[PDB]
Amino acid sequence: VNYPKKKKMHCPDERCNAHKSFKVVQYKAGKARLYARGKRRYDRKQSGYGGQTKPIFHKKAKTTKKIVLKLQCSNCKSIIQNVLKRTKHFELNDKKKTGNKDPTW
Amino acid sequence: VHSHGYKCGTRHLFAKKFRKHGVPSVSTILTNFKVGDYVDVVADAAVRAGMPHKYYHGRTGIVWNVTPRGVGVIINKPVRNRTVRKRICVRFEHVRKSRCQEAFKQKLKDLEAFRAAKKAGTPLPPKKVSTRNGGFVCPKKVEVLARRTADYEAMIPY
RNA sequence: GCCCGGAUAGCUCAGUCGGUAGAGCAGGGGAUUGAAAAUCCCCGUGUCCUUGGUUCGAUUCCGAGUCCGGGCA
RNA sequence: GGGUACGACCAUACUUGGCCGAAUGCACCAUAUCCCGUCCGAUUUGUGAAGUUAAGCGGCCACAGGCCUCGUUAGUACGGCGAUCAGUGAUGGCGCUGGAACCCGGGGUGUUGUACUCU
RNA sequence: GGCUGGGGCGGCAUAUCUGUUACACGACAACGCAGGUGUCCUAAGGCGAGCUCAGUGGGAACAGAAAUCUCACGUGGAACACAAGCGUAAAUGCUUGCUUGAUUAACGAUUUCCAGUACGAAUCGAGACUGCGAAAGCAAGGCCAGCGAUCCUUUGCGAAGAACAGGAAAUAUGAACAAAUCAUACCAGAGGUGUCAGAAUAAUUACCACAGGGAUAACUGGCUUGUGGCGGCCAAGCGUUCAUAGCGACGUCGCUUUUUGAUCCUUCGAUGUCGGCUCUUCCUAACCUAGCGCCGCAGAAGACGCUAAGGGUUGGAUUGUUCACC
RNA sequence: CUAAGCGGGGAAAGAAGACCCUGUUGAGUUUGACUCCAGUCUGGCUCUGUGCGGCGACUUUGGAGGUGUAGUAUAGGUGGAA
RNA sequence: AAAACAUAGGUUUGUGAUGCAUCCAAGUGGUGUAUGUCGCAAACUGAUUUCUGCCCAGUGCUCUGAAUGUCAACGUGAGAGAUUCACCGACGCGCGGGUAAACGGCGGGAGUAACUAUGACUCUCUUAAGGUAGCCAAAUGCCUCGUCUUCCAAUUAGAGACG
RNA sequence: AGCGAUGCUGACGUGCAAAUCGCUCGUACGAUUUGGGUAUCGGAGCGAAAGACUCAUCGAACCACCUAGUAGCUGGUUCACGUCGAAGUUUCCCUCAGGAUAGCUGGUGCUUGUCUUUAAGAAGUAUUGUGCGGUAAAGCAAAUGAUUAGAGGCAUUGGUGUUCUUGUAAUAUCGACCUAUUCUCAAACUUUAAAUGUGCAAACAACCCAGCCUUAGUUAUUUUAACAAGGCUUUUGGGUACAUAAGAAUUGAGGCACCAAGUGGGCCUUCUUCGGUAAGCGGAGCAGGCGAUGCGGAAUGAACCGCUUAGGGAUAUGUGG
RNA sequence: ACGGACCAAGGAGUCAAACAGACGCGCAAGGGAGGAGUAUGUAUGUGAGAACUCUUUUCUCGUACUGAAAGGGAGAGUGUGAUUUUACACCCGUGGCGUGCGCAAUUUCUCUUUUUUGUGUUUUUGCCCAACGCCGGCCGGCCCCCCGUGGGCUGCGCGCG
RNA sequence: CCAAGAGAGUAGCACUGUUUGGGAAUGCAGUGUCAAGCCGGCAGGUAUUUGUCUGCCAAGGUUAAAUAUAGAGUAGGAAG
Repeated sequence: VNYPKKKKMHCPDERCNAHKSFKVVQYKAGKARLYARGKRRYDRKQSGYGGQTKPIFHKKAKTTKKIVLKLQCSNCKSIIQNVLKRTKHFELNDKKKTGNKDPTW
Repeated sequence: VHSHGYKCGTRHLFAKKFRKHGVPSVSTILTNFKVGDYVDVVADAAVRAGMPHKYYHGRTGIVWNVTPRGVGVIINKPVRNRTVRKRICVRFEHVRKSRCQEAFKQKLKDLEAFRAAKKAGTPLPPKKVSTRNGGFVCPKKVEVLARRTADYEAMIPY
């Protein structure tokens, strides 16, 4: 696709409820942690003398992953996520479509 | 076994038919409601919202609700050994008042009005006849029947 | 998932103890060679991928989504 | 009754061609300073006066067209009913119940509210 | 894995969407018919205004059929991101104009599929906050497919204030208490399942194991009779003459079951696989024999048919054979 | 009613079909299965002295220790500084 | 009970003792080996005879090869602290090289005579290499009773050719 | 001699025999027989290797043990009478010979109660009244989609030709094209459009009349607004009842519930209908059966006919003679 | 299709937790001890797991729930005033149903009885429904934000032990 | 006139494993590593530092009785 980058949208925040300007951005993941509780546990099972003890998952069945936008309304100390359709293509860069009345050929 | 949209289509039903195309009338909109109305359900098409699934056109239910654009109808839907009441969220455009009931009541009051009049209002006032009967007859010219083939050369297939 | 060559000209590669843009070389003419063979001189040409950065000046000098090629998980 | 206008209904209101039109009015029609708006005053904006009913408009007309509408078709067709019965097989078959489309005929050809006007 | 007219294979009928099957409600199977889905799209979203197609004609340098230009028609026959289907025309289309509602929610209420679970997907309000517009109004990303549990991770969730004694009466814990990390929370998201309610999984066995199943293949037998195998009918032609001596095309019905297929009834706690030898008997669609009819039978010879199954009906060679074949 | 026969049948017996299929039933065997493991290797550390001798690590005087163009001029340059 | 194996005969590796090979719960354990390349170990091939082609791309193996990709612990220095990171960093692997009596492999494409068929002849793509020597309807050929010659009255037989 | 086992598919094949026997045969100076002594053993050995053989044990030896190991499966599965009485179906499943679930079932209930039914509530049904489709049918001259011939034009050389060069000629010319005509047709065509079905409605918890109550219902103005909306309303507050004059029947109760089983392979049929030639074939739709019942009928039959069943008796019928 | 030559004697649905219903059974907001322990003769014995018990302490489960929590928490009685922080009063929350109870007409009966009729009325603990209300809960509403008249979503809660 | 005489390669820590309901560790075992100004040491069930506060004082050393007997126990009763 392509979508914006900055965006005048609603922030309900306590530095107001209003439609405000936001910078828009697109997520990436804050993925996992050593010492994390899960991990501590995962690790606990993992210990010792066994073989391997889990599902490893191998189906893949599409390719899409819900894009999330991270929107920061300025004033607001507020960041928000906002989710998109499954896509194979994406883009935020605030550029715009143009209407095709001139084909070079 | 078959494919299933909740708006899965048909051949010749939903399609908006014989010169019957296009938006609902303003008369449609001028209508007015109250609740508890027994109104029947139909599908425009128009907007593909507030639009029931298949069950429902040709069925009469009762409104329980009036919302901005729309009305709530509870309908009894027959499942297994029962009919369950289903309350459906239509915008107003897809439903209408019958006559189903209208008559019954209409008559009932009208009649009462008369029954009451007849005692206990002023007047008194013939209506109808009984059912069906016998009779004297002075007819004046019986016929019979002679069918097919005479002058069949005038007619029949080739 | 880290390790990284390659993102520049056809293909492939730089910038005083703060100046800025490369050859090769396909290429395209010449010239050389009676014409050839053998050979020489000259063409052309990059966002220095993709975007950010210190500063009167900054592809010099710099940051990074990326792209991509390969190693162990 | 027409007009006007707002209609509501949304084809007896419709395509097509004639003929004709008092009034009120509609209309066409001029204009473009203003405002307005357009390559363009064609539209639209703005002004609206001269014209002109030619068109529109209206109404009618019409072996017009269309529709409308009824009849006609046809209890056929076609369904429903059967233990039954004939049938190479479909069928066909009875009596019990229902019930056509086309066709042709016939006729029909907008309805009518609200506010305004116009003797 | 499953699937499955056996298994295998292939195919995917496994989550699915469409249209059709399917009896004018509703619901309905097949590895039926005909199609689709894993994305796409910051507008292809959203709103206004404007604008109107598919298509046809007539003209207009170049330019001719096909350029544009232009009149002029023209119920969409188009066109509408897409499969398919729906719809639909001063719009839903289409073009422009503007935008961010594809937004945010106590988010209840609601529907569909339906277990009256679920998700998924939809529907209806209310609150926001925007947008758009003259205004009503619309606007929660065309409508319908295009999508994902538990489990886990992760991303996002008050600062700011007012404390006496909670000062909205001030987001939770980390259990002897502090202060600080760190870690846990509550909550809503994302992260993936297509065998699509959602196990981390290669072979091989004719060395084989086991339990069953005739719920299932592999013989007979059983239906059928496509397929084969046999006869008509018909009769265009043929056949020097010549429809029919004898034929028999084109057709077109028969008929059979020593074919072959199909079907899985039965049979798996058992009905001893080939062939052949032997040996009987039987059947007739009679090859030979008895005797009739025809002849495109002069004789000759054959041919055709009837009536006839009482009677007869071979040795080798080669080849497991069968069949084949000298 | 039988003797001696007799081997058609009694789908004889004969042996809970070994084929065949199925079974969230098995194995023998196979392999780049999944998933370990014996094993093999490598490193790391260690036992570990004794020397004499190199490189490292120390910060100690700050020395060898810094010129583009145009300022005939010293160019990371900072600053109490007239 | 053989066409099987053994078998002499053929061929290569691995390997010289603080070793190789190899057994083992472990030990100053075992065996080859009370022994030393005319040695041992290890596999393959299967008298004599005669020959043994091409391919190392693949896949192994091998390499003393390269050297700075990678590759664990391991260290090493870095923040209240945890805690973090960075650099360090091994064989191996990347990598580079060798190798076929290792595993195995060893092509496809056209045209071409004026008599003739025929296509030596000559062009093509392409592989690691494109199957050489040989040898066949052969226990090997699917077509297939392939063909012919030959033998039998007659031969899906045989044999000889053909291959 | 011996040691072995080739052929007779010899003998036997409930044998003298858990591998015997006859003949037959391999070899029989060597990698030659054998005795005793000694050694290797189970996921081990051994093995001139057959996965042989390893004490009638062997592609994992035998003992005892864990163990009664595990079973979506085979089999079995031990008195009477009465009363009631199925399913082959629902969804999900690494799910198809199985569950769960639902449904069907039994049992256990619980509040009332119909003879006043014109005011019980119910009814697999009619009636009205009241809703409603695109099968069958129709149809193609309507569209959509299909298809056959002429007739009547236009022509902008379709082709032909003569007169004409030859003609963007004429004239013939036959075609194209036009047009009205015209045949024959559709599962995913279709106006119209059935029958057969399918929703609803048919009462008192009603009707009216008052006049009330109340409302941060209706960008508000109540107000002697309107409407809305609901709430009321002693003796209805107050009034008001099922005739038609004309159009049901029923209703051997209704309401209502608790909870557990047994079932998930079906099969047969009228009817509709799919696949394929077909098939006692396959595969669906409806109803009914069978299954899970016998009796009576069809010389014979799961499902056809008739009909179902206490035990009898007496009578008459059923189908059928 | 399988199994089934014969006859005796064998030979297969058990014990058992929490738990759901059903039923009897106890008592009832308590109930069930419960572990134990004591305890005195019948006289073997005895100062009775089992006899009799018998029981102070109670124990244990039960007689409000809600929240992860931190944590709170029910006549938000009713009613009442109520500008209901409160403050008062103190023998049914709101409606729909209700075996019932009442009234009248209705038959006879002296009267009674009183058949029969006609109605009334009454707590939603008689059942259920239907709506507040109520606890914890959550959004904190209304509003531009926040607070108060007052909200307004929600739950194994509460509504006359 | 004061003293004031309490357990080490153990404790601990890493690491590994094993083991535990015990959770960022219930133990143990191996291996390595490896403690006490004594304002100490140990414990105080979310890692840490950090600080208090709370409970003990390990790492040598002995100890009826009330319990068992569980399948194969032996002397002598009581039984169902």
